[PDB]
Amino acid sequence: VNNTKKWKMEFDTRERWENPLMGWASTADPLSNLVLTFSTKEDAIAFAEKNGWSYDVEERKVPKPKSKSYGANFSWNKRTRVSTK
Amino acid sequence: KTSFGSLKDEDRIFTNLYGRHDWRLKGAQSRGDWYKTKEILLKGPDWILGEVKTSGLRGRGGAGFPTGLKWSFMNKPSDGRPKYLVVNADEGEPGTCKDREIIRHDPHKLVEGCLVGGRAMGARAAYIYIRGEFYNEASNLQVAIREAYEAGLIGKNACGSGYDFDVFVVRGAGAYICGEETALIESIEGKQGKPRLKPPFPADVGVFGCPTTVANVETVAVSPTICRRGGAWFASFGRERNSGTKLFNISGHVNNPCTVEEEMSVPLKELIEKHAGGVTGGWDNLLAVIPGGSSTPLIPKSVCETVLMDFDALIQAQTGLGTAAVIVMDRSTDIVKAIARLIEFYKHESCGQCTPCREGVDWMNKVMARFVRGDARPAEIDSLWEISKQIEGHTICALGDGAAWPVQGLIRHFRPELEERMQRFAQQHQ
Amino acid sequence: ALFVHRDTPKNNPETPFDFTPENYKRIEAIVKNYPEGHKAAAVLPVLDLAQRQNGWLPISAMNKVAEILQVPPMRVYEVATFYTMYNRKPVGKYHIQVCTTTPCMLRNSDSILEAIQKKLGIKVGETTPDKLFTLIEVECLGACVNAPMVQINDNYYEDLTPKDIEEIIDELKAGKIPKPGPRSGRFSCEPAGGLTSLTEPPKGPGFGVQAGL
Ligand SMILES: Cc1cc2nc3c(=O)[nH]c(=O)nc-3n(C[C@H](O)[C@H](O)[C@H](O)COP(=O)(O)O)c2cc1C
Ligand code: SF4
Ligand code: FES
Repeated sequence: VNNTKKWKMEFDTRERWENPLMGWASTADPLSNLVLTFSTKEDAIAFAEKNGWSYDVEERKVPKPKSKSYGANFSWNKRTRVSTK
Repeated sequence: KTSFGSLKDEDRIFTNLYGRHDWRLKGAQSRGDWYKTKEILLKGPDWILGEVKTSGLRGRGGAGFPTGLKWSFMNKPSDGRPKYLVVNADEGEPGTCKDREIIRHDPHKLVEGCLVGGRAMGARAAYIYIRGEFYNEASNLQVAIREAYEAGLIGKNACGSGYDFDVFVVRGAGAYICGEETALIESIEGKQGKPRLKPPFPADVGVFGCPTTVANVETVAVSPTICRRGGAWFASFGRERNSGTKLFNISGHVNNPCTVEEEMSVPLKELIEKHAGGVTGGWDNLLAVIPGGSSTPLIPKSVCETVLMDFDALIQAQTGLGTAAVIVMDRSTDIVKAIARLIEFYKHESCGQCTPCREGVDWMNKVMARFVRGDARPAEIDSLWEISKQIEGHTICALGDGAAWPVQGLIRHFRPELEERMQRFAQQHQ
Repeated sequence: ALFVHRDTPKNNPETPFDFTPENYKRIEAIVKNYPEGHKAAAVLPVLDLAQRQNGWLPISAMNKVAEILQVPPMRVYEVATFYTMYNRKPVGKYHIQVCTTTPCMLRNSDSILEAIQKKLGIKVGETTPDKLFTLIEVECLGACVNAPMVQINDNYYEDLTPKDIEEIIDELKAGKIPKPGPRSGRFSCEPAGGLTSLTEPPKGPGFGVQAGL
C-alpha cells in the first residue's frame, strides 16, 4: 500500500497511433506522461486551480476495518468454519 | 530424599505393564482399578483438580506442562457448547512405545482415567485418538470399553454417580503430526492433521470448536491412582516440580531393551545398567544417548555419567526429557547417519503447513545427507546451525523445534566427527 | 508416489465401488460417534473402512465417502493423500512395512530389509508378480524396544532376525497366518533376562487408599 499514500494529478489520455515506419506509438499530446505528486487533496486542487486546469476529484478510498479472528475458522455452530486448512 | 530410583512394586502405578496378568475387567478390578470411583466422582471437579495440582503431575506427552494447572483451564461454567476430554494416544515418537503398553495391557486404567479426568473438567465425552497402526491395541481397548459400558462404569449414570460420560476411540491413519494436540483435534474433525495457531487454545476452541483438553495416555491413566492413593503419595517421588513415577523406554544399543516404570529423578546410568542389562559392550562402549525420544538433543557419554532423568536436570543438560524414551548408542555407531535418519523421519513426518519446517526440514535432510558422506565443507556446519535456529521458534507447532534440536545436539557435541568426516572425504575424493 | 490422479482403466470415477450393507450399518455406527452438524468428522474412519473392504482406495471409494457424508470430494482427496495408510494404488495381499527409523536401525533392520528383498525378489516399493506381497519402508511403528520389527497388514512381528522374518514369509506363502509378537523368547516388552520389576503379586483393591474416600 505504499503506492496509495499520495495524491496524483494526471490528464485525459489523448490519441496514440501507429507510426507508419516502425509500428511505434506516436503521440501529439505533450501532457501525456505528466504525472504530479501531491501530499494532500487541497494542494492538488490548489495547483489545478492555479494553472487554470479543469479538474475532477476522486476521494480517497480507504479499506474499511475488518473483524479478523483465527478462531472463527473452527466455530461450533457458525458457517464460518473452514472445510480445510 | 537425595538418592532416587529403586522403585518397589507396591508403588508401581502400571501393574500389569508386561501383559503377565489379565488385562480385562475381572483382572483390572482385582489389581485396584475401578475401586471407589463413585466416591471420586462425587467429590466434585475442584477436589480432583486439587489432587492433581498437589501431586505435581506434569504432562507425559513431551511438553511437560503442569497437568493440574492445564486441566483447570476447563474449570469454568458452560456456555452451551459441550466439553471434551481428548486422550492423545498417537505415540509416533521414535523410541517411544509406552502408551502402546498402557493401552494393550492396562486399558481399564485408561478408561477410568478418562472418566475421572472428564469429571474433573466437566467433559461430556472422551475421544481417544489412538494410532491407526495400533489395530490390535485399538480392538483391545474397545473390548475394555465394552466391558466398562456393560458394567455401568461409563455411559449413562457413570459408576452410579449421576454423571453421563461416553468414551470413544478414533483411529488415526498414519501421520506423526497428529500427536500434536491441535493437529490431533483437526484429525478428529475429519481433516488433514495440520496444527492450529494459538490462540485460541483448545480449552476455548478445541475439537468441533468446543472446550477441549488434549492429554497423554500416561497422564490420564495415572489420575485415578493419584485420586485414590493421594496427591502427596505421588508427589513423594522424584525431585520437587518433578514429582512421580514415569515409564522409561530403553532401546537402541542395550542388551535388554525394555519398557520399565521407574522413579522420576533416577540416574540414567542406573536406569540403563539396572533395567536394560547395560550398553552392548559395557558402559565404556557408550557413545551418546538421546534421552527422551527423537525430539530431544543427544548427550554424550561424559554427560550421561551423572545425569538425572527428570525435566529440570535434562533442561540444564541442554537437552529435554520429552517422552522419556532412552535411545542408547554405542561406539560402533555412525552417529551422523543416525541423526540424518532421524531428520529424514522429521521430513517424512511433517504436515507441510508453514514455511520454516516445510522448507527447512527438507533442506536439513539434504545437508545431513551430505554430512553423512562428507560431501561438504566446515562452513556448512555453522550454516546448518543457523538454519536450525531459523526453524526453531518460528513454526506453527513444535515439530520445527523437534526437528531442529537433534541437529543442534549433534553439532554441539560432535562437531569434530563431522569435520574429520568431511576432511577425509576431501582427501580421498580429490 | 504421485499426489495427482489420472484416470486409468482400472482407476477412474466409473470404477465400481459400493459398500456392503453390513458396512453401511458400520458407517451408521461410525457417524453416530460424532456430534450432529459435524458429519465430516467421519471422513477418516469411513475411508479406512472402504480401504478395509476393498483392499485399496480407487477414486470411487473417495467419491462414495464424499457422497455418503455430504462433504466435497476434494476434502476427501486431501485426507486420502495426506495420511500414509490410505493405499491409493493396489497393494499386495500382505503389505509388509519395515521400520527403519533410528531405534530399529541401530538394532539392524537393514538385514531384515535385505532378507525380505532376497526372499521375495523385490525391492522397497515393489509388489511381487503374484500380488501377494508389497514391501515398502515405513517410519516409527511404535514398537521400539521390540526393535527390529515389521507390520503385515494389522500385525506387529517383533524382535526379528532374518531367520524369523523368513519363516514368517514362508508361512504367509503357505496360506497360514503367523502369531503377532516378539520372535525372541520374551512375550511383549519385558527385559529378556527375566523381569527386573513387577515380580511381586500386585496388591489389589483398597491398597494405599487415603482416608475419607
Ligand atoms: C510433533 C509432535 C508430536 C507429538 N506427539 C505426541 C504423542 O504422540 N503423544 C503425546 O501424548 N503427545 C504428543 N505431543 C505433545 C502434545 O502436543 C501435547 O503436549 C500432549 O499430547 C498433551 O499434553 P500432556 O503432555 O499434558 O499430556 C506431540 C507434540 C508434537 C509437537
Ligand atoms: S512445524 Fe512442520 S509439521 Fe508443524 S504445522 Fe509447521 S510444517 Fe507442519
Ligand atoms: S523405531 Fe522402529 S518402531 Fe519405533
